[PDB]
Amino acid sequence: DSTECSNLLLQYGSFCTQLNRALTGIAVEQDKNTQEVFAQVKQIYKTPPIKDFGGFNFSQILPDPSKPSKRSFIEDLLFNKVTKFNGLTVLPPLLTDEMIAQYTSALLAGTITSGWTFGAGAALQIPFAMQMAYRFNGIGVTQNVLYENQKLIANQFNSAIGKIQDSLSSTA
Amino acid sequence: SALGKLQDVVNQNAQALNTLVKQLSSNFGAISSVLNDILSRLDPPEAEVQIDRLITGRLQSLQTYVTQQLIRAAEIRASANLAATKMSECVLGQSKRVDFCGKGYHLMSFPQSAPHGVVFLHVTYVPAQEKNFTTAPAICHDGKAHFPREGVFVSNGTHWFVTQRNFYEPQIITTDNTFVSGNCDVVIGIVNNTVYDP
Amino acid sequence: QIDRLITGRLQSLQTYVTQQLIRAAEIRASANLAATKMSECVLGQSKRVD
Amino acid sequence: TRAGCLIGAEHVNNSYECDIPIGAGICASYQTSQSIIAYTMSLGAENSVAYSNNSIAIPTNFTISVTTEILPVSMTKTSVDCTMYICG
Amino acid sequence: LTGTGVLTESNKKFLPFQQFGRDIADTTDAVRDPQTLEILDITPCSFGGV
Ligand SMILES: *[C@@H]1O[C@H](CO)[C@@H](O)[C@H](O)[C@H]1NC(C)=O
Ligand SMILES: *[C@@H]1O[C@H](CO)[C@@H](O)[C@H](O)[C@H]1NC(C)=O
Ligand SMILES: *[C@@H]1O[C@H](CO)[C@@H](O)[C@H](O)[C@H]1NC(C)=O
Ligand SMILES: *[C@@H]1O[C@H](CO)[C@@H](O)[C@H](O)[C@H]1NC(C)=O
Ligand SMILES: *[C@@H]1O[C@H](CO)[C@@H](O)[C@H](O)[C@H]1NC(C)=O
Ligand SMILES: *[C@@H]1O[C@H](CO)[C@@H](O)[C@H](O)[C@H]1NC(C)=O
Ligand SMILES: *[C@@H]1O[C@H](CO)[C@@H](O)[C@H](O)[C@H]1NC(C)=O
Repeated sequence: DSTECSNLLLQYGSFCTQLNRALTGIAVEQDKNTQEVFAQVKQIYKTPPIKDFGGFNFSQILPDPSKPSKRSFIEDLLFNKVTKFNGLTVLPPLLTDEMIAQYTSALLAGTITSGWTFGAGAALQIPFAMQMAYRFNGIGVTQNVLYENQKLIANQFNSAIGKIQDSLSSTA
Repeated sequence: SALGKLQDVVNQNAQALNTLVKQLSSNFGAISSVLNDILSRLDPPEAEVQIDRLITGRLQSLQTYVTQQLIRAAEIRASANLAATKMSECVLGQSKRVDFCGKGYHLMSFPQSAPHGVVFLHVTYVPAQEKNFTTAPAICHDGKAHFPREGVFVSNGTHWFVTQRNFYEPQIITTDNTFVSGNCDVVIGIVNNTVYDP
Repeated sequence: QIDRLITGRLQSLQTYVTQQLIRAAEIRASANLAATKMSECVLGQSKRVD
Repeated sequence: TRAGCLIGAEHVNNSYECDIPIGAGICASYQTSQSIIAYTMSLGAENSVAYSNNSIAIPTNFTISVTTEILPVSMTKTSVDCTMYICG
Repeated sequence: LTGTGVLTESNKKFLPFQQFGRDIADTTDAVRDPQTLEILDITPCSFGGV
C-alpha cells in the first residue's frame, strides 16, 4: 500500500515477471505430475456385484459405499493420520480427492477383474484363481501349487491385510 | 503443433536472452542508464557511485541468469539420460517393461533425428475383437487332474479345447498338451472330459 | 530507506523462489519415479528385483 | 466456483472432457448458440466388467499400431563475457 | 494500533486486562473497542489475480 515505493521499484526492471513465470511453471508442473501419475486409464471400471473371488477378501481396499466419500478404510486411515495476509495465495489443485479415489478404484477393479490386459488393449475378464495361477507360473512355480493351496494363500492374504491395517492404525 | 517440447526449450532460451538484454538498459537507481553520460556531466565520486550501482544491478541480473540456466540444464540432462535409456532399450532389443517403449506389447522401434531432440517410432502389438468362452481349472479323465501346459482349457459350449492366451487356436486336448499332477479331489472346479492318447 | 527495504525484500523473495524451484524439481523427480512404479508394476508383473 | 468467481460463462449439469482447465475440478470449453460453458470434468466412461466364476475372453485378431514419442536432448551453447556485459 | 481491514464482530473471549490479540505470524487479528467492551475481528479485504 505505497505509491512512491512502487515508483521506486519500477526503476529496477523485470524481476517480478520472472519470479511470477517461475511460480506459474511450478504450479502447472505440480498438476502435470498428478495428472500423469494417476490418470493412466481410459475407462472407469466399476466393481461387480457380490463377488466370489476364490476366497480372497477384498473388503479393506474397495471403495466404501457407506460414507459419501469414495475412499476405502485404508484411505480413511491415511487421510486421518496426516494432519491471505500479505499477497500469498494458495491455488487449489485441479483434481480433487474424490477424482483420485475414483481413479484408484478403477485401477484396482481393472487389476482384479481383468488383470494385466487392461493396460495394452481391451479388458478381458478372467477368474481370479486363474489369474493368480498365471502369476505363480510367471514367478517360477507351477499352477498345481496354487490349485492345491488356494485356501492357505487366501488365509495368508487376509492375515497380511489385517496386519497392514493394524500397523497403519497403530503407528504412522 | 505436436513438437512443442522441443520448441519450449528454444522459447525459454530466447526469453532469458531478451530479459537479460532488457535488464542491460535499467538504472537500479541512478541519473541515467548509459554509463558514459554518468561520468560526463558529474563529479568523479558521484559518477563512480552511480557506476557501482549499475555494476551491482548487472551482477545480480547475471547471477540470476546463470542460476536459471543451471536449473534448466539439470532438467535437460535428466531428459537426455531418459532419452538415452529409451534409445538403448527400444531398438537394440525387445523390452518387457509395461508402457515403457510403446503402448502395448512392444515389437521394435526406429529412431529419427530432430532439431535438439530425438523422435522414436514404437511399433507395438495391440489385441483385437474378443470372444467369450467358458474356462475350467483342470480336467479329470481317470481320477487324475490334468493341468494345461501352456494355454487355457476353452470350451465352445459342447466340446473342450486348448489354446494359447494371446490367440484363439483351438487344439485337440491330448497327453502332449497337459501334465498329470495329483488327483481330482483338491482342485475346486474340476471338470470331467476325455484326454486323447495318440 | 525505501531502496534498502526493497533490496532486502527482493533478495528474500529471490531466495524463496530458488528454494521453491529446487523443491519443485525434487518433487517432479519423485513423481516421475512414482509414475514409473505405477505403470510398470500395477498394470503388469515386473521382473526387476527389489 | 471453488477457485474464485467465473464471470462470463454459464453452468451446465453435464460432464465432458477437460479442454480448458479452471481449477477444483471445474473445466471450461467452447461448444454450441456458441458460448463459453463451465462443467465438471468426467474422468472416463463407465465400463463394467462381466466377471464370473467361469468365463474368459480370448482375442481372435490383431492390429499393428505405430506411435511417436519425442524427447529433448540438448540445448544451445552460449557464453557471456562478464566484463563486456557489465562495463561497456 | 492502525491499519486497514474489514471489521467483523467475532466471538473470542478476552481477559479483563488484555486489549488486542495477535496470531502466530504476529499480525493484528482482534481488537477490543475502546468505548464498548466488545471483541471485533480484523480481516483484510479480497485480493487476487484476473
Ligand atoms: C472380509 O473382512 C470383513 C472385515 O470386517 C468382514 O466383515 C467380512 O465378512 C469378510 N468377508 C469374507 C468373505 O471373509
Ligand atoms: C459369455 O459367453 C457366453 C457363451 O459361452 C455368451 O452367451 C455370453 O453372452 C458371454 N458374455 C459376455 C458378457 O460376453
Ligand atoms: C464346438 O466346436 C466343435 C468342433 O469340433 C463343433 O463340432 C461344435 O458344433 C461346436 N459347438 C458350438 C455350440 O458351436
Ligand atoms: C464359483 O466358482 C467355483 C470354482 O470354479 C465353481 O465350482 C462354482 O460352481 C462357482 N459358483 C457359481 C455360482 O458360479
Ligand atoms: C466326474 O465323474 C465322477 C466319477 O464318475 C463324478 O463323481 C463327478 O461328479 C463327475 N463330475 C461332474 C462335474 O460331472
Ligand atoms: C483380422 O482383421 C482383418 C481386417 O479386416 C481381416 O482382413 C482379417 O481377415 C482378420 N483376421 C481373421 C482371422 O479374421
Ligand atoms: C461510553 O459512551 C457511550 C456513548 O455513546 C456509551 O454507550 C457507553 O456505555 C460508555 N461507556 C462507558 C464505559 O461508560
